[PDB]
Amino acid sequence: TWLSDFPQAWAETGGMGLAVRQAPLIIPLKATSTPVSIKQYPMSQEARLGIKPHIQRLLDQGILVPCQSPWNTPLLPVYRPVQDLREVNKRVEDIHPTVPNPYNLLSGLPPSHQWYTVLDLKDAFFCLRLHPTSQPLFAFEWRSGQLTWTRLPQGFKNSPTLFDEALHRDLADFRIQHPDLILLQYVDDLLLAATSELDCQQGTRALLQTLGNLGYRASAKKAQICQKQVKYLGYLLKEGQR
Amino acid sequence: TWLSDFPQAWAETGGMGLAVRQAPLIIPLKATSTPVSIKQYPMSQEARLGIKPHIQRLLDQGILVPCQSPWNTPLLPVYRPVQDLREVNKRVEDIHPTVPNPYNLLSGLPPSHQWYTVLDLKDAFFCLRLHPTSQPLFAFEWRSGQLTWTRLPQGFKNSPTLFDEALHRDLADFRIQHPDLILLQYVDDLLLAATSELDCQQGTRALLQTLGNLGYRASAKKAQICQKQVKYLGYLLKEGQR
DNA sequence: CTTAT
DNA sequence: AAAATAAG
DNA sequence: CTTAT
DNA sequence: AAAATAAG
Repeated sequence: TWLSDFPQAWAETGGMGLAVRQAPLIIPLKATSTPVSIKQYPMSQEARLGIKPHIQRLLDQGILVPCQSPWNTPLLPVYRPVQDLREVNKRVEDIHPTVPNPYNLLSGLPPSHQWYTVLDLKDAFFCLRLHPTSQPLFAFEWRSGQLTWTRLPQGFKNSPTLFDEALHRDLADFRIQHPDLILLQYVDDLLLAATSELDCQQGTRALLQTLGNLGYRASAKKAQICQKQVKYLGYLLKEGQR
Repeated sequence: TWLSDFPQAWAETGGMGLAVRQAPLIIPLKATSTPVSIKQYPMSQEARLGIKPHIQRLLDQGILVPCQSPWNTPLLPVYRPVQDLREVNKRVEDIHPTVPNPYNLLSGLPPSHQWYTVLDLKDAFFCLRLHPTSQPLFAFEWRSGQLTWTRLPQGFKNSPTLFDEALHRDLADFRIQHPDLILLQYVDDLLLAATSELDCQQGTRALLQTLGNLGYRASAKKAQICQKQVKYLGYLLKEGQR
């Protein structure tokens, strides 16, 4: 099957990802920023017990590490952990938003290509390492001491754009090696389009091989492979339409 | 004094006015209007006793008369009577508003004329007769039966413009006979301006003589006569300014 | 929990 | 202007 | 009183 | 959206 032929490429089989070609990201602060330390509002035991195994899993994976940081933002109860990074986001320098909106992205899909594969990357932001100089920015309290992220975190205002740009760099060669394929990227949502069933097959094989080699991981459960009809970015792609 | 020389011209001395050159006004209705009869909400005895002598005075003056009309609008308590004519106003055809705003009106006042007389006409709208065909429009209940107005009423949406235009017609000749005077009209508020004190005197004498002959009445108590400084339309007119 | 709309 | 919502 | 803003 | 206001 597709699952057995590409064990590195699927999240179910290849382990947590890590984008090995991408240098750890440095997050520039605005020119006047200083750290902000917001104390953790006490969490109920129910929420803490809900969050705890997620925290432990992330620590086992090296995605969280202990630290001491002059930055601190609160975790809130849902259970799965969500960090209120609004005060960090305010102090981080803005970048240009380069992620295209889905409407315009879909305009680049010609009627000559109607064999589609749709892949979504699992834990996409976590595949991008954070430079140790920027890791203390995202610290939170866990009960005593702080933890922080060694990967690009959820809730950080620039993660979608940074991820989109990093994947574009990692897939630049794939595009050059397959000039007859159409590859649409929307952060962690990918659409490959081909003229024939066969070229979609051989293209999807190359793309999964490439993704897994680069350290990204696609969801086997949700993958729509080599179909004439697929759902992508909330559209149903059926017969040139939408 | 000015009071004794022009007894017909002042409200204090010449009786209620009546514009004898002005034909009784016909009030055209909108093309689709039919009469509206709003019942009188009961008035307290206190309000009725407050209103009663005003009603009796107006009846003595012929400004109110008994009638039976398919139109009826309510009187409200203040005591002095005020009629809610909003439903009548909605059914009466609109006219172009020709009363200038005071700012632009004052632009027509050159610096060569700095001797001023300010007159305000008392009970101005009541000087204009209503044609009997239009009198039933303004009927109200008085406790049993209806009364209505034989003169242009307060609260009617077109009274200011109709009065301004009627007075302009009645003073057209005065303007032609005194081309060196400036006469500003704002409904019932008049300003005469002249170059010298003497010409303001002889002009103010002619204007009062003319007003009284036409059936209008100026307030002697409030009159500012032949002064280099006067209050007009909320401005203080002092030394070319304002 | 707080806080932007 | 403030509670009702959505969101970090 | 009702009702427009 | 509704009470608070001004107005006929």
